[PDB]
Formats: sequence, structure tokens, C-alpha cells
Amino acid sequence: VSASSRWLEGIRKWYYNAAGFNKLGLMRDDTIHENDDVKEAIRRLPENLYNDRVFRIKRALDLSMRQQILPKEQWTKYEEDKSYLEPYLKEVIRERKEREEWAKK
Amino acid sequence: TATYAQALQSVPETQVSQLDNGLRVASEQSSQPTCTVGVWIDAGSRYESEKNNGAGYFVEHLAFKGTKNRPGNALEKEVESMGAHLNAYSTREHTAYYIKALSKDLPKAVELLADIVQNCSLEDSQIEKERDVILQELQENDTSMRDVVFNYLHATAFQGTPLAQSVEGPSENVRKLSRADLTEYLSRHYKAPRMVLAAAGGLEHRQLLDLAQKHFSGLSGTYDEDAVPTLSPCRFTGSQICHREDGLPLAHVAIAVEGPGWAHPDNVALQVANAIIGHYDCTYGGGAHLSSPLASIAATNKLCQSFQTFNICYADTGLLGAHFVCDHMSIDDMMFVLQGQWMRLCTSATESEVLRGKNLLRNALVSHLDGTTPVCEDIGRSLLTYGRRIPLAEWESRIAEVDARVVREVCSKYFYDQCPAVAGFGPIEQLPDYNRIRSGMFWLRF
Amino acid sequence: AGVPPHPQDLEFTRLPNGLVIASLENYAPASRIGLFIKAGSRYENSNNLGTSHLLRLASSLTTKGASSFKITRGIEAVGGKLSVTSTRENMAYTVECLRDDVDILMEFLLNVTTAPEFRRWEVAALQPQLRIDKAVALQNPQAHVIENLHAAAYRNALANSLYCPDYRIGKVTPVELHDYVQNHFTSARMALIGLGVSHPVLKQVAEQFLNIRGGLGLSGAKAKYHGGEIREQNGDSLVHAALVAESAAIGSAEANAFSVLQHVLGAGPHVKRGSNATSSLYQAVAKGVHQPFDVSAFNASYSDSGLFGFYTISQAASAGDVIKAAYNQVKTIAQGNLSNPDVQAAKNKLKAGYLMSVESSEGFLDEVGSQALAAGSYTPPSTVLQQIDAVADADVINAAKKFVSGRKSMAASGNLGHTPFIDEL
Amino acid sequence: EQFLNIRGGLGLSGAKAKYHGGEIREQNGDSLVHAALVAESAAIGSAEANAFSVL
Amino acid sequence: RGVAGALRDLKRSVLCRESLRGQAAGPLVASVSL
Amino acid sequence: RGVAGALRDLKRSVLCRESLRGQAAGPLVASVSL
Ligand SMILES: CCCCCC(=O)OC[C@H](COP(=O)([O-])OCCN)OC(=O)CCCCC
Repeated sequence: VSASSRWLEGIRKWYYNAAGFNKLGLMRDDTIHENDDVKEAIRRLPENLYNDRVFRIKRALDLSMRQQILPKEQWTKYEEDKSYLEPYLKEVIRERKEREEWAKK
Repeated sequence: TATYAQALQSVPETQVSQLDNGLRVASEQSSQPTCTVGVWIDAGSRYESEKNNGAGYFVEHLAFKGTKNRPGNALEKEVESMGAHLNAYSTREHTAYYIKALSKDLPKAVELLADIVQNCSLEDSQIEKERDVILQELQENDTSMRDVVFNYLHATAFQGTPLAQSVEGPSENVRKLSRADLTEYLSRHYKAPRMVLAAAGGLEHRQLLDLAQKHFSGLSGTYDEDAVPTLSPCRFTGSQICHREDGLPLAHVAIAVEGPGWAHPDNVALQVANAIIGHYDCTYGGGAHLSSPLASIAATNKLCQSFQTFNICYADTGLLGAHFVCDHMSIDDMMFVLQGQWMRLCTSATESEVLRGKNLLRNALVSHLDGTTPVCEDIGRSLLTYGRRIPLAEWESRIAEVDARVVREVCSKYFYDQCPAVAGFGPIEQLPDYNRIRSGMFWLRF
Repeated sequence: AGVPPHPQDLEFTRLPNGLVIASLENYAPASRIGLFIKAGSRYENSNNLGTSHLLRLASSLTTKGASSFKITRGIEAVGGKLSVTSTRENMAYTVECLRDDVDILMEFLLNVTTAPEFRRWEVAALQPQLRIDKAVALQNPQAHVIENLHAAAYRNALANSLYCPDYRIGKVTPVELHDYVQNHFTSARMALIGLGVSHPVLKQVAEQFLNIRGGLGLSGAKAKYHGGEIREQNGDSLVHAALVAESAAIGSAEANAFSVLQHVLGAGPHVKRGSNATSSLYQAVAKGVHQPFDVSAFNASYSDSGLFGFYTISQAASAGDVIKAAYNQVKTIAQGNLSNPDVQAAKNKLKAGYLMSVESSEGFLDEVGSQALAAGSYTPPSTVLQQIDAVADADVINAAKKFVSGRKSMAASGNLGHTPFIDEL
Repeated sequence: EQFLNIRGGLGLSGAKAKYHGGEIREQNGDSLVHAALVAESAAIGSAEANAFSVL
Repeated sequence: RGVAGALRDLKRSVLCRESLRGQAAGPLVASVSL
Repeated sequence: RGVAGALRDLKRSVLCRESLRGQAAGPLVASVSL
């Protein structure tokens, strides 16, 4: 399934580098907008993933202050970006939709 | 298989008979080795005047202390020896004495009850010993903020009427109640057409009637010429009583509007609405996910340690409302959320939550009449209030009639824009002003 | 004629995996189902103390088949109930509802007991409830004493508390809850009881969903009676004290003799505000003690041990007098001073008390579930009264002899300046 | 003599200390177990107390 | 509601001898619910 | 400063055998000051 799949993934990797959050050492889930679903998922993160999220964001804000980026060696590789928050967020959303479905009857 | 509705038909009919003197004899037969049998009397502190307000409770302290036939602890030894249990209680409208015993001991249990309610020997030496006991009980009851705040609610709600009085009476009454006051109370209220010999368990209604004509025929069924007591209606009063005592660690608050009474059909819909609001304790497991908005909000925000809704019924009146216990900085929020739910149900009750309240009441009704003693109480008390036993199939019919519209109409009739009675005890500086509470009983948006 | 129909008798089944099913169709408007599990606090050890308390508080946490929100709202929607009752030997997951909703609540019950997830964050938010739940229980002084009495009596297992030790609050892990369920909530340790349920349904449920293997053997390590004393100086208004000896395991004939001895000495009151005329302990203390007090025989029987004795409440200065008066009254019984009318009345109190304890569905269900795990059978009431009748007076005297001569365990709380030690009795 | 001439009060040593024997166990899950095991030995000032000190 | 049964907010005070009977314990049980 | 002597904020950890010697008690004393 290489022909058509790799072209789509090729455009996604293009956009990933164009977005440029990897240039500050960040991962995709570090950039999501914090709404109530996201605050709960972050709350549910285990100790290590929470502490890693804190330092990466702190390192990126420090760079943004200095208008700098990391050296190219330290950029977040597209293939190594871990969606550590997505599974927690999916459950938080699934729970809220259950409440909403019960609130309808 | 069997359905819920079919199970309601399988409940045995409660047989009812009346003696020549007027004593009503009622029973629900089961297949049990044990039973509960007792006498329910239509007497209580609402019938008592200010002079003798503590007599019925005083008589409760003397009922099991000796009779003319079995003096001293002779009665106490017979009950204990056959393994039976003798108990009693007094309310503002009803008095009850009942025995739990083996079914084989029903003939002796009935004999003892008749001996107690007729031939109670109120010996002077015993009256004086029970004097200091009751006074000590008054000191103990002062330490129960729940019992205190509910007596305060009656004191202000029915101010100036017999229902304002407590069951136990004032401290002064217990130190001057004479034997003549007690015998006058007994000979004036313990008449056969106001008593109900109720039973429940393994027993034939025939034998209960035989024991009734055997041990209760010797009872005065002929009232005095014009000394038949009649209950006057009790004026409800929108008012407030606040016992500020900051030395106590939690505030108790009781709020209520006037209810209709025992025999009003609207009680079924009112009990459904109270089931929607429900109750809460800090030891509940549900917490944030509880269905009741008041309960989930109280759990998530720690607004209280507990609350309960109630519908206390009397003859042609009652107290409909709630009571709660909370930290001194939470009284205002609990009052706000509580009243908001009353107004919400008056104006915006939905169908699904009403089915919830109906289901809770069905489970509450069936789960309560589970055992010989609760059924025996429902027999005796129902014959005083309703004049009959209301089968569970009838309660199901009244509950099924209830839908969202019925709750909105019934609740608005008793809650909306009505003056409540408020009772506060403890650290109640944050208890809202009465005008603000009264303003909480309507919505400007409606 | 309001004569009721013929009552159907209970049905009972032991599956080859050890599970026990017992149903009774009483055609009542409500149904009651309970899963009784040999998972009480005795099966904790010094490394996971309190794990069964937190487990008792976690029945509404998320499962694989039902979210936490759904368990609370689904049960409340049909007006049902979910409860978790726990002794030192058993945990009892019970569910109540009307007949037509048994399917709903059975599914919740199975998810709570066979598929809990123990989500890390849900468990963390529940930890403070241990402190609230413990604090509410321990405002009865009786709860302190009995918990200390068992800690002083035993070296292990039955020494464990029903409530989590304070040092463990916040420290119980989801792994410990998972491990506790996996090796204690197993078929050979379980009993599925149902009132207002058909036996084929329960048997179908048991074979389909309660075929859990693995785990641990039955009863774990044996309870080693030790003897000892724990004293809690707290300056309460009154002194509570309990003095016991090892008595007998439940199900043995010797245990009935202790039960009969309990009602000879005096177990509880029968008449409201009565003097307890036929209570031999109360009259013994009442002779030389005119201040307020209470005294009661204490009887606790378990799978592999038991505790018998008495419990006293008195003024702090009269504590020794009340205790010594109570202990001597038991000595006179051990010395053979016991009439036959005394034992016959005690059998009446005991036999009557047992029947009264099973007239409610709640009390009936607990008895059947308890018998299923303890005895592996159902013993009907008539046979229980038979076993009570078989108690001879000499059996009762011998039980009293066993208490007087046996190594004692004691617990007391209050101002203990006049509460004796064991060696002062 | 001026300020510490206080009379009244109680006798010396009050009530005598009655040795009992027993054990108190504190389950707290500390990293290490601390334990002390003793018997009644001797009052200070007696010759037997020096023997315990030497022991 | 949470239960502690053993018989076979300032709570309240027990003073007289009549109100003490029934209080002496007579095997603890702990029960929790919703 | 308040003292507790018996030898004849997370405090710290003792791990090795060398750092345990001297810790075993050897009659408690309590001292307070200004
Ligand atoms: C255009 C008008 C907007 C509504 C403002 C208003 O009426 O305020 C509410 C109060 C009366 O409501 P309440 O205090 O009984 O609370 C009822 C809550 N259920 O009225 C007052 O006395 C406040 C004085 C305002 C004068 C400017």
C-alpha cells in the first residue's frame, strides 16, 4: 500500500516541517489549545509524561523569547512524534459525549 | 416468569374487623414463624394541652414498668423469657406499643398488650423515678442538633397551636406532672374506637379477632357525654427561628412550606418531587455523578455534609421541605441551590427525571414493607390516618398517574411564592435573611 | 380469604469450579442479588493493608462495560441500590431493584466485581474518602475497641482492621486493587445469591461470567490466636472495655454452646427502658454498681477461630468494679451454677432472635450468602433450631470454663486510671 | 534561703513505678524497622546499676 | 449511607443508665453504598 | 532550638550501613529554649 499512502504521508511530513513547532523541540500534542477536555486529559497524564510536557513547553517559550530555534539535530522528527495525549483526550471526549447523551433523554 | 405488576397482586389482602366496643383489629397474614403485633393509639402531643404536654411521653416511660396483674418487672421477665421484644414510640399524632415474638406466642403477646393499655399501674414510686430519667433524656436530646432544629421548625411553623409543642414536653412539666394528670390522659384518650390492634406475620386473622374479644372486650367504648376530643386545625405561620451558637462546628438548617396532610392525594406527587431532589451524605459513593443536581453540586463543591428532603404529614396540615448540615461558609450556597431546584421543578420539570422519582418511590415503598414489624406499623398507622389499608397496587396506580405536568402543578401549588418556615441552629451567621429566603421562593424570569 | 400461596423453597447448586448459586423465588415486587466473596480484610498482609477498604469504596468506579457515570445514573434511573458490605472474612456486593430491572443491575454487578479498571486518576480521587469513611465509623467508641481487640488477640489476618491504617491512606495503588481482585474474587471463593430471581438465570450468569480461575487457595494463612491488651487513653466521658478469650470456629457444635452462653449472660435488651431482669451480667454488675453502665456478652465466630467474652461501658472510676463483677459472674457459670430454666430461656431468646434476623430480604440474603461461603450449603431454620436444642447445659458450662481458663485478650478506651490490666483480673 | 523556701505540695517520688511487661507494635511501613527489647534492671545509685552500665 | 454495626458533627451524649442499654457491642461490619 | 536526645520538611535518608551506626538508641530527654 506504498504508492498512494506515502504521497499523503509525504504531504503530511511536508506540513509538519512547515508548521515548525518541531524546530522548538515541541511535539504536536504540546501545541493543542487547552479547553476543558484538554485540561482534564493533561491532568490524567502520568508523572513522567506530564513533567516532560512541562519542560518542552518551557524550553520552547524560552526559545520564543529569544527568537531562536534548536539546532537541526534536536528538531522533533516527524516519525518520532508521539501522540502521548491523544488516547487520554479521546476518553475524556467519549465520557463527555456519554453525559450529553444521557442529558437528552 | 413474573412481572412487577403481577407481584403486586400476589400481596395478601389485609383483613380488617371491628369489635363491639369499637376496637379495630387488622392483620396481614404471611408464611413466617415470627410476627409483630401491637396497638396503635390515636394519641400524641397535639391532643395534649400546655399543662399536660409531657404526659403521653411520661406514660411511655411507665407502660412497661408494671401492671395490676404483673407488678414490677414481671412483665419484663415474661417477654424476655420467651425471647420476644417489646417496644414503643410516641409522635405528635400517634402512639404505638408492639411486640416481636414467635408466632406461637401470639396469644400471650396479645394478652400482655391488653394488660399494658388497660391495667397500667402508675405507682407513685415509679413516677418519681421516671421523672429524673426524662429530665436526663432532655439533656441528651439537646446535644442532637438534628432533633433540636426539627423541634424548632415545629415551634415556629405551628406557633400558637398544639403542633408547636414537643412530644417530650418542657422541663417544667416533667417536674409537676401528677399521677392524676396521667390517668386523666389515659382514661380520656385510650378508647377503643381510637385504638387499632394490628398484627403481621404467620397468623390467622380469626385467632387475632378471638384474642381481641378475649382480652379487649373489657374496654370502655362509650365516650363521655361531650368530652370526645376533636383536633382543631393548626395555623401554619411563615416565620424563622435562629439559634446562633458559634461554638458548634456545623450549622443545621431546616426549611419547609405547609403541606396538605395524610389523606390528600397530592402527597404522592410531592413525594416524587422530593425523590428527584433526594438526599445526600458525605459517605455516598456517587458524588459528582449523582442524578440530583443538588446532590452532585453539593458533592463536587463540598457544600454540605448531608441533606434530606421530607414530607411530614399531619391531620389536614404538614411540613414539606428539606434539612441540611454544612460548614458556616456554605449555608448560603446550599440555600441557593436548594431553592433553585424547588423553582426548577415548579416551572421546568422534565419527564425523564420524573420517571426517576417514580422509580425511587416504588423501590422505597416496597423495600420499606419488608419484614413483620414495618408491615405491622403500616397496618396500624394507616387505619388511623386513612381509615383503611391502601394496597401497594393502589400506590402504584397513583404513582403511574404522575408525569412531569403533575409535578409542575403540584409543586407550584405548595412551593411557589409561599412563605416558608425556617429553623437554624449553630454557626448560622451566613444563613440568608428571611426576605432573601422568601425572595428565593419565586423567579423573576417566570 | 387472604391466605397466601404456598411458599417456594430455596434452590442450591455447587458448580464444579467451587462457585455456589442459591436462589429463592418469593414472587416479591422487588429483587435482590448478592455476590459474596471470601475477600475480607483477613486476606490483606502487612504490605497491602487497607486495600480491601478502598476496594469497598470503589464499586462505582469505571469498569470495562460501564463507566462510572453510567453505573451511578443507570442504577438511580431505575431506583435501584448498590452496596458493598465487608467483614473480616467476606465482602458482599449486593444490588436491589424491582423485578423488571434485574437484568440491568446484574450487568452492573458483574462489571463491578469481574471487570473493574481501577483507573489511576479515579483511584487517586477516591483516596481521601478513606479518611472520611474511617472518621465517620470511628465516632462510635465501639469501633475503636473491637478493632483494637482483634489486633491484640491475633498475630495476623483477623488482627487486620476493617478500616485502612492512616499511614496507608494515599498509598494504596491501583496495582494492589488489581492484585486483590485477581486472587480473591475467584469461583472457588464466591457465592451468587438471588431473591426474586429464577435459578436458571443465576446458573446461566454464574457459568457465563463468574468462571474465574487462578488466584489463591481458600482461607489463606490460618489465624494464630495470641492474647494481649491494647489500651487507648483518650479521656472520653465513659470507659469502653472488652475482655475475651478464644472460643470456637463457626459451624462447630461448640459455637452453638457459646451462642447459648451469650444469651444466658445477656446479649442485648428486649424491652425498651427495661431493667434487663433475665440478663445475668447486668444484674451481677447492678448489685454493687449504682452509677450508669452497660454490659453485654460478646460473641464473634469465624472460619478458623472465635472470640467470646463481654463488653462493658462504665464511669472511668467504676471501670474495674464493673469488669470484675462481670468476670466473676462468668466464673460462677464455669463453676456449674446454671439452672435448666436459664438455658431454656436462652435458647428461646437465641432461637427467636435467629428467626427475626431472617424475616427481611436483606437479612435473609446475608445469612444465605454467609452460609454458602462458611458451610458450602444452606441449612434451613428448622434444622438450626434443632442444633440449638441440642446444646446441653454441660456444653454451656464448658464454654464458660474455656473462657475463664483461656488466655485473655482485652481492649479499652477512655480514662483508664482505674481500668485494670489482664493480670490484675 | 530568700526565694526558694517553698513548702506544701506532695512527698518525694509520688507513687512507685510498677513494672508490668508487655509489647506495643506500630505498623507504619517505614523503610526500616526500629525495635527495642528490655527487662527491668536496677534503680540508679545501686551497685547493681553499675554492673548494667558495664554490661 | 455508610454503616458500622457491631451489636451482635457532635453525635449526641448518653447520660442516664436507660440510654446506655443496647450500646455495648455483642463482630464489626462495614457497609458502603450510593 | 528544640532537642530530642536518646542515644545514652523531609529530614534525610539513611541507606548504607556506615550511616546507620550511632542511630540505635542507648532514656529520652526533651529540651526547649528561646
Ligand atoms: C428593569 C428591572 C430589572 C430587575 C431589577 C429588580 O427588580 O431587582 C430585583 C429585586 C426584587 O427581586 P428579589 O430581590 O425579590 O429577588 C428575587 C429572586 N428570586 O428588586 C429590587 O428591589 C432591587 C432594586 C432594583 C432597583 C434598580
